[PDB]
Amino acid sequence: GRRPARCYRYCKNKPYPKSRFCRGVPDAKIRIFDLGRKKAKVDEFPLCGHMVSDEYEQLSSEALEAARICANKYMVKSCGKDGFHIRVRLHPFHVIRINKMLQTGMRGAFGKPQGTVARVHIGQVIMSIRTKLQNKEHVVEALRRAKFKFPGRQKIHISKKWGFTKFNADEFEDMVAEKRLIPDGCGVKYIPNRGPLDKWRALHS
Amino acid sequence: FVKVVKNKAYFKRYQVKFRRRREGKTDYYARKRLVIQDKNKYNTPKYRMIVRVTNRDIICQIAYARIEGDMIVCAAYAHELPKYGVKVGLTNYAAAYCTGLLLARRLLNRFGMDKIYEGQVEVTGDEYNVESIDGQPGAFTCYLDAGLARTTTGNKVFGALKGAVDGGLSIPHSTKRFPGYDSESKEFNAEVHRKHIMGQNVADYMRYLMEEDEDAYKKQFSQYIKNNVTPDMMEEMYKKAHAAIRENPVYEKKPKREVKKKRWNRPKMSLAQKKDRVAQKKASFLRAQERAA
Amino acid sequence: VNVPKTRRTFCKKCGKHQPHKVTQYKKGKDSLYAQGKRRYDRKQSGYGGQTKPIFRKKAKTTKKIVLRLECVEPNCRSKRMLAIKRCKHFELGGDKKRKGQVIQ
Amino acid sequence: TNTKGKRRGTRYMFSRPFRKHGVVPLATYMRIYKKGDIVDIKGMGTVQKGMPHKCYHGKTGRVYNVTQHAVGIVVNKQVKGKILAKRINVRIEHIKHSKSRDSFLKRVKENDQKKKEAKEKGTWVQLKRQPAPPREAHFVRTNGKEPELLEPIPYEFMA
RNA sequence: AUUAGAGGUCUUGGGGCCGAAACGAUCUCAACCUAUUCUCAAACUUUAAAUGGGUAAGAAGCCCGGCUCGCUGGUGUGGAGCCGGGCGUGGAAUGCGAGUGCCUAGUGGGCCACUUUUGGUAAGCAGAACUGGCGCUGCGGGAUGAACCGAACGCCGGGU
RNA sequence: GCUCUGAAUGUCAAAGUGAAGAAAUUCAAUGAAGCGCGGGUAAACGGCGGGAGUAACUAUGACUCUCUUAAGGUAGCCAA
RNA sequence: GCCAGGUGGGGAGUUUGACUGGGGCGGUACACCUGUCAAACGGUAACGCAGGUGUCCUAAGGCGAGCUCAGGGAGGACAGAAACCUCCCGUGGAGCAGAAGGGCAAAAGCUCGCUUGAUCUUGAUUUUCAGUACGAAUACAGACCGUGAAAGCGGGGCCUCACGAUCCUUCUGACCUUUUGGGUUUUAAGCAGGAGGUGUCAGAAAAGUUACCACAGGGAUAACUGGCUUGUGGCGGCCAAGCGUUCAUAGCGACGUCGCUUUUUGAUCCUUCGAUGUCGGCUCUUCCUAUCAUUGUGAAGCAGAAUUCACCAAGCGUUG
RNA sequence: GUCUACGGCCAUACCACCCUGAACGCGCCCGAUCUCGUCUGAUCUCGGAAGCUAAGCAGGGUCGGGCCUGGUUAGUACUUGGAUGGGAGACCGCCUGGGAAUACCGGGUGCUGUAGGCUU
RNA sequence: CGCGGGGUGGAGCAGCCUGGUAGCUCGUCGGGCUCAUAACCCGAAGGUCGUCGGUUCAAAUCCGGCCCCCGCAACCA
RNA sequence: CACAUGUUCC
RNA sequence: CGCGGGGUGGAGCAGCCUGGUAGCUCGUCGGGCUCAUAACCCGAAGGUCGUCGGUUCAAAUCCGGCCCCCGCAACCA
Repeated sequence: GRRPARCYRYCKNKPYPKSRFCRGVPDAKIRIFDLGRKKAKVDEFPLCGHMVSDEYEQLSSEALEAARICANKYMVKSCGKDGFHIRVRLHPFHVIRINKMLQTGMRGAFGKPQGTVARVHIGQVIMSIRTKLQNKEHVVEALRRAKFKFPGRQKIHISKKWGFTKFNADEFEDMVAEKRLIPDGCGVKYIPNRGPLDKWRALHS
Repeated sequence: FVKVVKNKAYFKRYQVKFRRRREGKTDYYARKRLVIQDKNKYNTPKYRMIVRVTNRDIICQIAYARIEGDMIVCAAYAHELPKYGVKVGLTNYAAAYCTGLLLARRLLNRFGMDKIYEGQVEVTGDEYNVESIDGQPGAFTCYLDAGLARTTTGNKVFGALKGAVDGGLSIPHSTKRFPGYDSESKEFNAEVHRKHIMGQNVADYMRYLMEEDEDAYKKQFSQYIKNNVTPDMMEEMYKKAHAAIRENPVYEKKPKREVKKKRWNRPKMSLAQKKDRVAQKKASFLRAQERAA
Repeated sequence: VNVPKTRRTFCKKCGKHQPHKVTQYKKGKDSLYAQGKRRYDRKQSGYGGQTKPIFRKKAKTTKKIVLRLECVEPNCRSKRMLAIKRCKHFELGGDKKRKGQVIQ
Repeated sequence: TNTKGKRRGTRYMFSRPFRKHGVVPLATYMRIYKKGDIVDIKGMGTVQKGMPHKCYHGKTGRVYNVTQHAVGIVVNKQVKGKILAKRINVRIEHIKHSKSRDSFLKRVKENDQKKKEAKEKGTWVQLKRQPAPPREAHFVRTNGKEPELLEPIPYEFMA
C-alpha cells in the first residue's frame, strides 16, 4: 500500500499545499474534525484536555484519523455518547510525494502526490477534548490511548482555559456576569467598550 | 440577503484619490503636462494663465508651480469691472474679454512693460500674436489652463484668452475655438467674433425680446433695466471700459479693517466632554429604565 | 496583417513628407552574369561534384514583408524599401474593419 | 538555468507600495537636479519609460547630464571582482535627492561658523567628530527607596 | 485553501404538515447573509526583522568678484564654462607606502565540512549559496585515517 | 518493380530556326529519350480485417447487421 | 569521334548532431520569456516546479475628446435565470491580442474624431556581457510630420519575449567612383540601406548496418562481487477496535505507529575496462540462528493421543 | 475667525448618519436668441438673477467603521558570531550581539503655500 | 523557381475560343406513369463563372497580380 | 424482371 | 507504469483535421398490402456528441482534469 511513516516524518520540504500547481491530490483520510456533542453550550463543558506535541514533525492524515477514532471510542464507553466534544486541531495540508518505480532511476525524479500530512510544531495542540470537570480522569485516559497512534512524543495537558474559549476558568463566570462575554453556541463572544453606545443598550436591557 | 460590499475589509484596502480630485477641481492628468518644467531649465518658471468661470464671476490668474504650491503673480476678477464701467453682466463673453485684458495690462504694469507691447488697442477679433521686440525685454509668455471646462468653439475661457493676447501676452493658440470659426466650412471671420467681444450677441437678444414679449424680457434682464443699459449703449460701454482698463490697470487692495474677533463656527468638543457624555447617556438610560420598573 | 495601398511618409528625394504608393516587393530574377554567379559556374564546371553548400535545414515558416514605396510626385519618381515584422498572411488595403456590428 | 529577461524577479521591487497606487505626486516632477548632485535610484513601476535596470534599484550615484525628462547618472556597479562606474539614463520618476551628503554639508556650516567664530575669541573649539566616548563617572542616588529584588519566576507549562 | 457551531430573513428551494389555496401560520431541511471560531500557503499578503547592499564623512571643499554663450528667457533670467581672490584645527576611529604598464605560464575533471538549501524513502546519492579547508601540507591530538580539533614548517639549544 | 502503347501530348538539354538590340545578350517557336498518362504481369518483391446480435435449459453461433480494404488467409497443418 | 539529356549502390568518396544519474528509446533542460527555487542588493544549479514563444495588429499604432468597468440590488408590456429601458451601490473584484508577474479609473480601459513618430539621419548609453556582437531597450540631437485651443505627446504595441554573421543573391539610392592607352555607350564591379537563413538559433551541405569486425583510449561510463542506502522483499515489536459460543491479549489481531535484517529486488557509481574467468549442478569444509527434529523446560480454548505458542540451545541430523 | 481661485503633502483628509451655518462667496436655480452639443438645453455650451440654503460645500456630533500614532503581545518568535554543549535522532539549551507581527487596550480625526474676499 | 492546365449552379462538366449567348448531368421540389423503390417524361428553384485591377459600346472570354491544385522540370545565402 | 413461409385437436 | 488512438440515438459508423448549423446504414414503433407473417409501401419517435471545467460572437470540433477501451514500445549485456 503506502510507505511506512518513517519515510515521511521530518519536516523536510517547504509546505506543498494542494493548489493550482499541485493538482491531482487524493483526499485526506480524515474528514470529520469535530465529534461528540458538538452542539453544546459553553457552560456545561468546563474542563478541556490537550494533547500537546513536543516534536517538530509531520503527522500523517491516517494517524490523525486513527487517533480520532480511538479517542472517540473510549469517550463513548466512558462519558456516554453526549458527555464530551472532541476537536482535532490539526488539518493535513502538506502534500507528500512518491517517486514510484514501475528502469529510469533518478532521471526526472519528481514524485507524484501520494498523501497528505500535517506539519506540527513544538508546543502545538494536536487534539482537544472538552467535557464536564467531573470526568477529568476520563479524558486523560482517552488522550493517553491516542498517543500510541502518533509518532514522536506528546504531552497531555489540562488547560486552564474554560472549554475551547481563550479565557481562563478562574475569570470566566464573572466576565459573563458583567456581560463581557455573551454565550454564542459552542463558543463565546467577547464584547469590548468600543462599539456604538446603542449596542450597549441592547445588552443591558 | 446579499453580501455587504462596504465592510471592514472594503475600507482597509480603500485608497482615496487626491484631495483636489475627490473634490473634483483638478485634472491631474492635464496638470502634469501643464505645470512641470523641463529638467534642463532649472527653476525657469513655467507661467500659465488660469481661467475659471463661475456662476457669478470670472477668475483669471497667472501662476507658476512651486514645490510648496502654485504662486499667483497677479489676478483679475470680474467683480472689479464695475469700477471700469461694466455695471451688469459680469459673466458673459464680453466680460471675459475685459477680465483677460485687465489681467494682461495689470501684469505688464508690474513688469515695467506696459509702454512696450501694447497689443490690439483697436479691437478687431482677428488672429493676432505679439512677437518680441529685439533690444527690448522679451514679451511675456504663458499657457492657458482651461481646467475642467469642455473647450468647444465659443467657450468663454477663450474670450479671456483673446483679451490677454490683445493685452500683450504671448499665449500660443489657434483661432479655431473662438466664436466665429465656421465648423462645416473651416474658416474664421473676425467680424462675428468682434460682435461677441463687444457684447452684441446679447444686445440683439434684448432687442429680440422687445417685440416678442416685454414681460419675459423684464424677467431675463432685470438689472439691465435697473442700470439703464439698453442695447444702444452696450457696444460703446465696453469700448469705454477697455480704454479705462488700459489707462489704469493697477490694483489697489481694499483697506483691511480690524474686526471684533468673534467665532461663528462651532469649536471641537474635547475628550473630557466626549467621555463624560457617555457616562450621562448610560446613567440616564438606567435611571429611565427603573422608572419603567 | 492589412496595410493601406497609400502612405503619406517622408520622401528622401523630395526631402519632406509626400504621398507614396505602397506595393509589395519581390525578388528579381538571378542574373546569369553576377560576379558570384560567374565564379560559381566556373567552380562547378568539370569534375568534383557540388562545390558550395546547399542549405537544407529550413526552419523559418515566414518572411519579413517588404513594401516598395514609390513617390507619386510627377517629377521625382523615386522608390525605396520599407520592412515590417514577420507575418503569415498579408494583404494590401482590404476590408478596412468596422468597430461594432453584427457578425455572421 | 534562469532567463535573462530585463524585469526578471522584480515582482516586488517595482511594485507600488500598499495603498499608494494611482497617479504620481507632482512634487517629484518639480524637483531640480544640478550636475554633480548625489542621487539615489529607486525604480517605480507606474512609469514604464526610462526605468533603470534592476541592478541599480537602491544604488546611489551622481548626476552628470540633464535632459528634458531624464538625467544621466554615474553609478558604481560591481562586476565579478571589479567595480565599473557606468552611465545610465533614468527618467525623473525613479529618482530622489540623496540625504546622505547633506548631513556633511550641514556639518560644514558649523565648522565654517565655529571657525570664524571663536577665532577672535581665541577659544579653540573642537571640530572633528569623535566616537561615543566611555561614559563618565557619576553618582546614582537611591534617595528613600532601596533597589527591589529580582528573582527568576518559576516555570509553568504554557500549552 | 479550510473546521465548527450560533443569530437572521423566505433572500430562494427541497418532502410536507391544517391549508382548494394564500411570504398566513406550521415544524422544518437546505443554501444565503451577519457576527464569531479551528487550521494553513515555494509560485499569497497588510505588517516585518537579524545578517546584508549602496553613498557620504572637504582643498577635486567651501566663500566672494568679474567675463563668455549661437543654449535658456517677463527680468545681466536660468544654467554651464571661464578667469581672479580669500579661506588649512587636513574636519570620524583603526591600520597601512601607493600608483601604473607591458609580456606571460599553468588551469578551465574537483572534493569535503559548519550553516542555509533543491530533487530523493534514503545514500560515503544528485544539485546549489556562504565561508573555511583538502587538492598544493608536513607537524601535535582523534589507536588507525586526504578533509575533524590544535597549529601551519629555514637548521638548532633552553623555556612555555 | 518489370514490361507494353504513343505525335492524341504536358514537361526537357545541347544544337539549329526566327525576331528585338550597336553588339554581348535577350525573347520566342520547335524540341529526343525519360518521367506523366493508359494496359499487362504475383512459380516478380510482397500482402491476405474489425465491432455487435442470433437456436427447444445453458453453452455455442449455421444465420443477420454494420464499418471497412488491392485481397481480407482458401486447401491444409499446429503450443511444430 | 566530340558535346547534350536521362538512367546508373555496378563502382567510388564521404557523412550519419549534442545534452543525458552508462548508452539507446523518450524528451529539449540546445535560442528566448513570466512566477518560484534564491537563503529581504545583484548573481546563483539539477532531465527542479507551474507555464509560454517562432505569432497577432491600418489599429490592437499616434494624438485629442468624452465616458467608466466586473458584479450586485430594486423596478419596468410581451420578457422567463437570462433580450431591452431606468435608478442605486460598486478601489477595479473588469478590460488592456497571448504565458505569467507588474502597472493603469476624468486612464494605459471603452466610444468617437483626425491621422501615419511603424517615416529620414548621426553618435551616446542600458540589458546579456569578455564588459564582444546580434536582439531588445533607454535618453538625447538634426530633419520632416501627426494631433490638440494649448502645454505637450508621438520616431510602433503599458512593461518584461516574439529572432539571425561572413560569402552569395536581390531591390532601392547619387547629374556618385572604377571598368584600366584615350573617348562615348551597354555591361560588370564598388559604396550605403532593406530583404532571400542558417530553430544544433555566435550560423557544416549529410542515412543505415556490423554477431565478420578493427584501432586509440575510458573504471570520467554500463553488465558481477564488495561499499553506503533500505523504498521494495523478509523478520519483529507497541496500542487494542475486534475474532476467539462466553472472554481484548490460549492463539490471533484491524485502523495506526516504532524498528531490525542485507539470503530479494532496486537506487547509487566509490574500486576494477595494459581483464578479478561472467548461470547452475557436482565435490568439500566451515560458520550463522530468525529452531524442522532431538535434550531440558514454561503456556494452552493441554483429559489421553496429536498439535499449537514461547524459553535455554546450533551439540547432532535434515534423505532417495 | 472663515471662504473663494490655484495648489503641496495625499484618509489625522475616507465612509455612514445627525445637527448648525452671520456676511461675502461657492452653489442650487431661471432661461435657449446667439455660440455650442445632445434621442432629450439632463449633461455640455451660452444668456441671466425671481427664489432657496433643501442639497452640495464648510463646521460640529457618534462609548461609530476605517485610518494615523502608541501601549501590550515581548526581550517572545526569529536571528549574527561561538563551543570536543545536550540529544539515537527530531531538535533544544547556553555564550556574544541584534530584535519583530496579530489579537487585546489607549490617544488622535487634516496640516499648509500663493492670491483675493467677508466678518467692513 | 520555370512551364503547362485547371478552379463555374449543392456536385462534375461545357461555354473561354474567332468577345454581346451562363447550358447539361446528378442531387433538391411538383405533376404524369407503374402493383411499387426504381425506371420513364416535363415543369419550378439552385453560378460574385477563384479573387482583384485595367482594357473593350460589350469579357465568365483579352491583359496583369494574388491564391489553390496537378504534372514535368530546376536548386551555391 | 422478383414473389419466401404456414398454425392443422376435430 | 510511461506513449499513442478511441468514446456520436437500440447496433455499427461519419462529421473533428480547419468553429458556427448532428448525419449514414440497420433496427424500433405506427398505418397499409396479405387469410396471416416476412419482404415491400407510407409515416413517426429516438442521441444531445464519455464526463468535469475552460477559450470563443458561437465548440461534437480548439484546451485541461477525470473514467473506460485498444494498439505499440519496454533493447546491449
